[PDB]
Amino acid sequence: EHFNRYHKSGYDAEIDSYIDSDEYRRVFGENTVPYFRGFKYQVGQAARGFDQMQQLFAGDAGSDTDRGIGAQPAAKLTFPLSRPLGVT
Amino acid sequence: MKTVITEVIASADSQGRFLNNTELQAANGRFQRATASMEAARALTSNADSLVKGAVQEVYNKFPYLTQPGQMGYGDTNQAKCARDISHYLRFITYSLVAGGTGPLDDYIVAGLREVNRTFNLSPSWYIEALKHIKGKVGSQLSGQPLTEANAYIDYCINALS
Amino acid sequence: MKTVITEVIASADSQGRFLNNTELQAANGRFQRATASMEAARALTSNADSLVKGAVQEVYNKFPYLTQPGQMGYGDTNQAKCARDISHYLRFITYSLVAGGTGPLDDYIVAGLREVNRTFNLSPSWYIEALKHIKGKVGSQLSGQPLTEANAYIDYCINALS
Amino acid sequence: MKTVITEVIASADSQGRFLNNTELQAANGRFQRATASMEAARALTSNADSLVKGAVQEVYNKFPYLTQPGQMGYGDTNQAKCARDISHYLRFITYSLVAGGTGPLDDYIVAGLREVNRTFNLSPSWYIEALKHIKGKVGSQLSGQPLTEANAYIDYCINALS
Amino acid sequence: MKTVITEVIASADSQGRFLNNTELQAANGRFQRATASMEAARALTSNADSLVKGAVQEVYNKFPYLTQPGQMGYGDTNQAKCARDISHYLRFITYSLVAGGTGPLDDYIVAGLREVNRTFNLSPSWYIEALKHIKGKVGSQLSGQPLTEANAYIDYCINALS
Amino acid sequence: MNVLTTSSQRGGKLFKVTMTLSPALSHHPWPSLDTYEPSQNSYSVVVPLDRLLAEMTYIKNKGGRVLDISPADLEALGPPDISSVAIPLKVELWAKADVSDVQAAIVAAYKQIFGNTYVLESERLTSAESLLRNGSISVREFVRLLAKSELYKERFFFCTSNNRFTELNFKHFLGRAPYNQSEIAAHLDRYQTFGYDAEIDSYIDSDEYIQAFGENVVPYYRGFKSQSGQTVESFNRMFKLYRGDAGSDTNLNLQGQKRRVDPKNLLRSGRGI
Amino acid sequence: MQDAFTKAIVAADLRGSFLSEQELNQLTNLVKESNKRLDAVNAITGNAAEIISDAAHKLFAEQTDLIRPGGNAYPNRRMAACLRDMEIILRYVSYALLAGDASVLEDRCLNGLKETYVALGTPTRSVARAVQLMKETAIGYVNSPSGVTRGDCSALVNEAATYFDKAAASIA
Amino acid sequence: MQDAFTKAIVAADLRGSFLSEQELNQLTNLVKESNKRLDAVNAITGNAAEIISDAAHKLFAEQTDLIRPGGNAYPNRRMAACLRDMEIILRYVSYALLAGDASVLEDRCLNGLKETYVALGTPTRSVARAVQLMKETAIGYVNSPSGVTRGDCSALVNEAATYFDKAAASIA
Amino acid sequence: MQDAFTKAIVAADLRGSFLSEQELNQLTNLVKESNKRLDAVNAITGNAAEIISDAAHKLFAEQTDLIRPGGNAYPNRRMAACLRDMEIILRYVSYALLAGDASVLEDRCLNGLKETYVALGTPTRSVARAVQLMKETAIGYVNSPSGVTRGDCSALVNEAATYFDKAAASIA
Ligand SMILES: *[C@H](C)[C@H]1/C(=C/c2[nH]c(/C=C3N=C(/C=C4\NC(=O)C(CC)=C4C)C(C)=C\3CCC(=O)O)c(CCC(=O)O)c2C)NC(=O)[C@@H]1C
Ligand SMILES: *[C@H](C)[C@H]1/C(=C/c2[nH]c(/C=C3N=C(/C=C4\NC(=O)C(CC)=C4C)C(C)=C\3CCC(=O)O)c(CCC(=O)O)c2C)NC(=O)[C@@H]1C
Ligand SMILES: *[C@H](C)[C@H]1/C(=C/c2[nH]c(/C=C3N=C(/C=C4\NC(=O)C(CC)=C4C)C(C)=C\3CCC(=O)O)c(CCC(=O)O)c2C)NC(=O)[C@@H]1C
Ligand SMILES: *[C@H](C)[C@H]1/C(=C/c2[nH]c(/C=C3N=C(/C=C4\NC(=O)C(CC)=C4C)C(C)=C\3CCC(=O)O)c(CCC(=O)O)c2C)NC(=O)[C@@H]1C
Ligand SMILES: *[C@H](C)[C@H]1/C(=C/c2[nH]c(/C=C3N=C(/C=C4\NC(=O)C(CC)=C4C)C(C)=C\3CCC(=O)O)c(CCC(=O)O)c2C)NC(=O)[C@@H]1C
Ligand SMILES: *[C@H](C)[C@H]1/C(=C/c2[nH]c(/C=C3N=C(/C=C4\NC(=O)C(CC)=C4C)C(C)=C\3CCC(=O)O)c(CCC(=O)O)c2C)NC(=O)[C@@H]1C
Ligand SMILES: *[C@H](C)[C@H]1/C(=C/c2[nH]c(/C=C3N=C(/C=C4\NC(=O)C(CC)=C4C)C(C)=C\3CCC(=O)O)c(CCC(=O)O)c2C)NC(=O)[C@@H]1C
Ligand SMILES: *[C@H](C)[C@H]1/C(=C/c2[nH]c(/C=C3N=C(/C=C4\NC(=O)C(CC)=C4C)C(C)=C\3CCC(=O)O)c(CCC(=O)O)c2C)NC(=O)[C@@H]1C
Ligand SMILES: *[C@H](C)[C@H]1/C(=C/c2[nH]c(/C=C3N=C(/C=C4\NC(=O)C(CC)=C4C)C(C)=C\3CCC(=O)O)c(CCC(=O)O)c2C)NC(=O)[C@@H]1C
Ligand SMILES: *[C@H](C)[C@H]1/C(=C/c2[nH]c(/C=C3N=C(/C=C4\NC(=O)C(CC)=C4C)C(C)=C\3CCC(=O)O)c(CCC(=O)O)c2C)NC(=O)[C@@H]1C
Ligand SMILES: *[C@H](C)[C@H]1/C(=C/c2[nH]c(/C=C3N=C(/C=C4\NC(=O)C(CC)=C4C)C(C)=C\3CCC(=O)O)c(CCC(=O)O)c2C)NC(=O)[C@@H]1C
Ligand SMILES: *[C@H](C)[C@H]1/C(=C/c2[nH]c(/C=C3N=C(/C=C4\NC(=O)C(CC)=C4C)C(C)=C\3CCC(=O)O)c(CCC(=O)O)c2C)NC(=O)[C@@H]1C
Repeated sequence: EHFNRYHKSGYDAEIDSYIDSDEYRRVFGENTVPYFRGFKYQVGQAARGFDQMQQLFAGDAGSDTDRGIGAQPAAKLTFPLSRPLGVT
Repeated sequence: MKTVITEVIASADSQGRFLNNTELQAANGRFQRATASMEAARALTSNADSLVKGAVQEVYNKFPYLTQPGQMGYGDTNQAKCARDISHYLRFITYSLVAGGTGPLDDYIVAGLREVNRTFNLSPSWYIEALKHIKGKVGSQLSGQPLTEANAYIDYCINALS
Repeated sequence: MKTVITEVIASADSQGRFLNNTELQAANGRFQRATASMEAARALTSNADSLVKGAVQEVYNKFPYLTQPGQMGYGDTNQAKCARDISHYLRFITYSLVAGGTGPLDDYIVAGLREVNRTFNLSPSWYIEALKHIKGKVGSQLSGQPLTEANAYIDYCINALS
Repeated sequence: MKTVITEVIASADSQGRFLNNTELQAANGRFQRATASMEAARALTSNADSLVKGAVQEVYNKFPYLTQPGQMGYGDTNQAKCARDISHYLRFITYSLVAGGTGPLDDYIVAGLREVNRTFNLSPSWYIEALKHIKGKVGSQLSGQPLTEANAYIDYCINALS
Repeated sequence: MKTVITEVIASADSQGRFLNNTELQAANGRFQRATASMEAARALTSNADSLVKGAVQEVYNKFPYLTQPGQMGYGDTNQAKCARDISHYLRFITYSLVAGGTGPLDDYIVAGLREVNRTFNLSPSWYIEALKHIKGKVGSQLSGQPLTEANAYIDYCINALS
Repeated sequence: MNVLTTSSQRGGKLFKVTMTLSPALSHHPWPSLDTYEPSQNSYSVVVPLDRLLAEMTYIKNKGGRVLDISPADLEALGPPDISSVAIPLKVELWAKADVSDVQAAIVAAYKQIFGNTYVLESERLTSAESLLRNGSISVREFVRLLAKSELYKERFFFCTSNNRFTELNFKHFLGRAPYNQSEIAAHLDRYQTFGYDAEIDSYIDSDEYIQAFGENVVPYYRGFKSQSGQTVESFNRMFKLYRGDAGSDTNLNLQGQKRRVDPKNLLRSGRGI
Repeated sequence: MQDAFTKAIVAADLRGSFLSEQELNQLTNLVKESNKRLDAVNAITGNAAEIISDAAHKLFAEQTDLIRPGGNAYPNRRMAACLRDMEIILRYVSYALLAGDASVLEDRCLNGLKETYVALGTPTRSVARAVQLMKETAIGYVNSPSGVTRGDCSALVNEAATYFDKAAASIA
Repeated sequence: MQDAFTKAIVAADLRGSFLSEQELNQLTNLVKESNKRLDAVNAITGNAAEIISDAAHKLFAEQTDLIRPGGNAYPNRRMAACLRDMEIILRYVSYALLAGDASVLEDRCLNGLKETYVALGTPTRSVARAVQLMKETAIGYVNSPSGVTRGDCSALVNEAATYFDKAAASIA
Repeated sequence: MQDAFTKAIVAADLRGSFLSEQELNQLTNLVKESNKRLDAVNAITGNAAEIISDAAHKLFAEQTDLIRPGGNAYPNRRMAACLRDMEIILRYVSYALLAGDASVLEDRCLNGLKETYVALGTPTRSVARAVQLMKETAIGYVNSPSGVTRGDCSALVNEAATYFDKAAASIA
């Protein structure tokens, strides 16, 4: 959904779509700085919340930096996000 | 895919609440209607072919120049495609009748319609005629609610195309 | 206020699209059901009072100590309130039957239920009995779908209370 | 409106920084180019009319059926419009040459192009021919960089239309 | 790293569009300027050393007390560092001339400048003199646009330091 | 509120939007029922033209409702200049006024009495003008005639509310703006029993009229300078009632006749009734 | 939000009472019309695109200047908006029609609309005009459909009108 | 998302074909059961609170340690979570039951649940147990209601079971 | 980001040295070609739409199945994506061509691309194919323009190729 939005309307509309999203507004409408809502159960969540948030969030020392080698790392949530359910 | 049933689930799910009476009422609606819907689909499915021939044909009458050499309507490959395409539209329509929602239509046909059509220079107009011609024929084999249903879906596409 | 009709509008509205067949099917459901719903409401509305008396009463049988001095059930004011309250529950239920959705219940009764009850030390339990006793009586005056509907809504509250 | 000059200002403005050498280099690029650009505009502006006639005409040759009764190309009003429209395209192009950016084109022509065209059933194809025919004529009156510039902008539209 | 070329790419990329005439104009600017820029760099690179000696020296004249014992200017280690540092400034400047943007300067020198300087109690003032003295010398070996370019970058640092 | 930039970095006309906030739209990160900050009951945002449609739909889809939209350029404009009204000027119609002097008064009267609003050749009153300049009518009396005239009624009194007409009246007949909810209430009651003529009569008859420009002085703007028994807020209300030079009281404009002074603002200065 | 049913409820609530039998009979009959009501809506939605397309053509034939340089519907960008808006209004109207109540239309759609138009310099008059043009076309379909059981829809038709008109008025 | 109908469609689509007459007859009959299906759902939703309450009691009577200091259901905060979770799972199950398809349940609810539980250190086995306890209670209601026309619900009952079990398995 | 110049800088920096005279002469030469370089880019951008259109047609003539039900370019939705992607890749390639460096292409576009395609089930082979088809068409224009001063563009042409190929390889 977001990748299409970007291709039609560019980086500015892409960004605007998160901040103007109903979800952003309901948890932190205005006047509240965004915080980590992950790692605790959020209505609508869908499983995979908790698991994927642990991949995106390293420790408190970790950060999302590119300075090590110029490129940002690759997505690291592509394989998750597309896993079958394990044979029950 | 958007059907009645999926939607109410979705809505229930978002709010984080159990399916209460509100939603079931809605579901009930879908099921009652189905009988008519299903009937319509059986009718289209059977006459498919004949509808398709008629449509393709029509288009050419409506836009003679298409059949001239150097045009799109010209040379069998294109005609074959033209047929194929309309078949599809029909196919999906039936699907939607049965699924009881536009869902099937939306995801196969509608989403991306414009751009595809732009990049290959398919003129919406054409399709439309096809549909209209169809609608007219269907307006004989069907009647009452079955008919009404058939129309709804057929139109839905007209509007999406235009 | 959440009714079938309002919801489909809402959903349609969010996506930014016209009401298509999908939603109307749902609406139709609401309207077909109404006949039963309406019937149920006429029945409750008529016997209201008698249902209320019976309920209030019941509660006291179930929890004798309430009527002892220094308790909540004791002294007319409280009894009056107790009556009033149950009337309300009933009133709303009827509303919901007619509106064809939980909406009325949610907004009047349910939202803020807990805190009110906490601050005034109303025990959910009580209400519940009231309702149950009611449900049992209603289970005579009504039958078939009308009945089913009545229950649904009555329960909906039980669950909210508990 | 997007021109070279406006952009560098914008970029400088966002960062909150003075215009440093980086940006001026860019500016220098524009204004150096201008001499050629300006020349091109003088050429188009002068031959405007003749270009327009020729184009409109062309379109009809390319799509004979348009001129038949019951079509879009038919009856003077439509022809007038057809002329008007192409004039516009041209007008803007000149503007863009002089402004030294696509800006003028983007805001007048391109933004909303699709939907307008859809709702009034203007076929992109037509416009395109117009443009192409133009491009061909321009390919005589101009030469070297002046020419190159003219093309760039003309094309820019072709791509937007298609 | 911010150069003319990278920026236009970036801007193009943000909007999500192909490089159109707008950006190329800008690029062209960078390339035509380069000839002058490149010349300037050859000149600085060659006289580097001499410029450096002269500068370091100057600083001491300007701030005699630095060379007294117990101060920072005192004892060879410090002098060595002082030399090294200025070399760097120069080095980067050349880079920036060639890269055709402040980029190289920003990332090596400027970002973090303040805090470094604060924590080690390097007085911006010093550096500045160094630069100024340099600027003055460069104002002989160069002339016309080559000169102009050299200045721009030299200054850019002065402003960042101050 | 003040808006600091007219346009976004990308070209785009900003528009100030004012809404009534709702708990859903913004809520404290607190336990218990969500509450919007009381101070922001009326929230204001400046949005570029592009995001305006989305912004407004979202507001309305929650329980928000839009109080008003206004272009940022009109907003973030200087409060009107008081230069001409700080010292009104004042016109005296001497006895044995020569032809020109009478003309000047007439013009001035039409200006103040009607607002900037233009009076056409056909609208203008020969009869009333006739009387002035062969004696017989006071400037004061002419002023009464103008407020009696249909011209006046059609613009001020027949389009807007009586609430609006009162303050409209105050300003024209007295430079002052209205002070206090009581004045508005008194006039309304006068109008219901006595009717339109008596109400008009009560401003010219009032001693405040007499004390300043009592007779044979064209009314001027007393408000914008300090007056006896005037609430401080009245001065602020004068800035709302009087917008610039070349700003008028016009039935003509879209939704022409509205209230410059909010009812609440009047209540602040004084309550009791 | 609100609609016909909910509304009646709310009224009843403030009185503090169960619904009057009389009042039920309003709703009872309202239900009976449902089927008609639905078809009405269906007709609009089915023809939507067209309704607009049509109205527009007529709007621009009348007010040529809107489409001339300096006008409000020029250039493309603006034109697009103008079309979009028309549609929206329509969309809402339909919603109302189903609900059996103006509210939804007033609250989501009409509220603030005038002021917007004003601030932009969009000529409210013309907007209103468009809305009417739409109205007539729409009724056209509502009233002349295919495959529907023959009967009287007037009641619905008029209510439709009203909605359109509320729109026209509040914009204008 | 997906459900019984949509699913059959999709299959048909990949073959590239109109629906088989045979296949229609699946759906035709599926419709016929609707009413039963609905009541089933209604029964769960109506009794929700209770179902859980009950299951919990039994869960804690069996695995005393969960509620002992240092256990996974102690202290209050943890207990609360455990209850919340039960509910969620239930909620989903119901959803599935209506859809006539596991999918919804599998995707939003089950997928990655195990891993979460693992990371937390919550004992998967116990969770599974709870789910079953729920199952039995739930069926209890589905299968023994009042004022419903008496008939055979088995078919539905079993499908219900399966859903619960998919849950149990994938968590475990 | 990076480009030819910046790159050389960075290298020089780690050595800790002023730029070698030899190295300058790379850049000096690079400048001289600018004009050619530019026109090349201009040619791509000018023909963009077409380049793609063309390549696509050929892609689908070859791999008929992609457009058959069950294939990856079916249905419309998917087709659209496939077109979109092609374009993007092209866009980047062009960017690189101007920069005189692969980087931009590698970092924004190629990095992770394979894996994405994999996860979706998109057949990497076909993607690669498309990229080549594009390549050839593109060169076509770069190399045969109109109104341009005649001379030798080979050097640029080859570099263009390489970019396309890096793409093909990393996707494949
Ligand atoms: C029929 C009215 C005209 C016509 C049609 C025609 N279509 C194509 C090519 C395509 N048609 C479609 C349409 C669809 N493909 C889908 O996947 C779906 C959704 C299920 C639809 C509706 C597509 C995608 C294509 C492009 C790719 C392909 O080859 O299928 C052509 C060929 C045009 C071309 O190759 O550029 C033609 C001619 N032919 C006629 O005679 C009518 C004028
Ligand atoms: C009846 C089962 C028992 C009982 C009840 C009782 N209630 C109150 C006080 C209140 N009851 C309510 C309930 C409602 N008020 C509402 O607005 C609604 C929604 C429509 C409900 C359900 C409320 C809010 C109050 C609080 C104050 C009030 O005046 O209503 C009392 C009085 C307790 C007190 O602390 O004042 C009592 C006793 N009475 C009995 O005899 C039963 C045990
Ligand atoms: C010429 C190839 C064909 C043709 C064109 C034609 N155009 C219209 C109507 C419109 N044309 C435009 C286009 C523009 N208006 C703008 O503001 C701009 C940007 C500056 C453009 C490019 C518009 C907006 C319209 C819509 C209504 C209007 O006239 O403004 C028509 C009329 C179609 C109709 O029924 O509305 C026609 C026919 N005329 C021909 O004969 C050629 C086939
Ligand atoms: C010269 C005018 C004066 C002087 C300088 C001096 N500098 C340091 C220490 C540092 N100077 C720098 C400068 C840079 N290092 C970098 O990496 C960069 C960016 C490429 C710059 C500009 C830094 C970072 C240091 C700190 C680390 C180090 O040991 O080099 C000193 C020593 C300070 C100390 O506390 O030991 C001095 C004295 N010396 C003179 O004679 C002038 C007064
Ligand atoms: C109770 C003694 C009286 C009463 C209170 C009451 N308040 C509301 C609604 C709101 N009250 C507030 C108050 C605050 N919000 C804040 O943030 C603060 C502290 C910072 C206060 C004090 C607000 C903002 C609202 C409106 C929005 C919201 O719900 O937060 C109501 C309900 C009004 C409604 O219709 O929603 C009531 C009843 N009113 C009474 O009846 C008592 C006399
Ligand atoms: C003519 C170039 C354009 C035009 C003008 C126009 N103006 C009005 C109405 C008024 N305009 C003013 C103007 C002024 N008031 C002042 O005091 C001054 C400076 C001292 C000016 C210039 C005022 C006061 C009015 C309002 C009072 C009134 O209208 O009687 C209109 C009439 C509006 C109406 O709808 O009746 C018009 C037409 N409008 C055009 O068409 C031209 C572009
Ligand atoms: C078309 C008949 C007329 C017309 C319309 C027009 N509208 C705009 C711009 C906007 N119109 C709206 C509309 C709405 N705001 C809302 O809240 C709602 C209801 C929910 C609607 C329908 C808005 C928000 C805008 C501003 C933002 C936007 O981009 O749409 C324009 C363009 C104005 C401009 O200067 O860009 C136009 C042209 N104007 C006409 O000419 C027709 C008479
Ligand atoms: C009114 C504008 C026109 C008209 C309407 C009309 N409709 C019916 C009857 C029905 N219409 C429907 C349609 C639907 N019911 C649904 O559930 C849905 C959504 C899926 C629709 C679209 C149905 C089912 C009926 C009942 C069966 C039938 O079609 O007869 C009537 C008959 C009277 C009645 O109220 O049933 C009428 C009059 N007919 C006209 O003459 C108008 C032009
Ligand atoms: C109760 C039967 C058993 C139990 C449960 C339990 N769960 C947690 C904590 C969490 N539970 C979840 C689960 C979900 N996330 C989802 O997305 C879904 C549905 C898709 C579920 C069901 C999550 C995310 C958490 C962690 C964050 C949170 O607390 O919301 C606990 C608490 C453990 C902790 O240390 O946080 C417990 C106890 N454990 C038992 O002992 C029972 C056997
Ligand atoms: C199965 C677990 C139980 C059971 C079910 C059962 N139900 C019916 C019939 C109906 N059930 C309903 C219920 C609804 N229809 C709706 O539209 C809604 C949503 C608002 C509900 C809740 C209806 C209306 C019917 C038709 C009339 C009726 O109630 O009979 C049957 C009858 C046979 C059939 O196939 O439908 C049965 C068997 N009976 C059992 O054995 C369990 C108690
Ligand atoms: C066309 C030649 C082939 C094709 C393409 C195809 N792609 C997708 C989906 C996506 N592809 C991408 C592409 C990119 N991600 C990036 O970040 C970049 C560089 C910036 C690219 C080029 C992405 C993001 C997606 C996923 C999002 C989405 O689903 O749209 C699809 C759709 C897959 C699906 O199953 O829906 C397709 C079809 N597939 C073919 O058949 C061609 C061989
Ligand atoms: C190479 C792929 C093909 C080719 C190109 C070519 N171009 C030139 C010379 C120039 N081309 C340009 C073009 C631009 N310069 C700019 O600044 C811009 C963007 C604003 C463009 C588009 C210019 C200005 C020149 C110089 C002037 C001139 O036209 O001669 C040459 C000549 C070589 C050279 O300039 O050193 C060539 C070869 N021609 C071919 O033979 C290839 C097919």
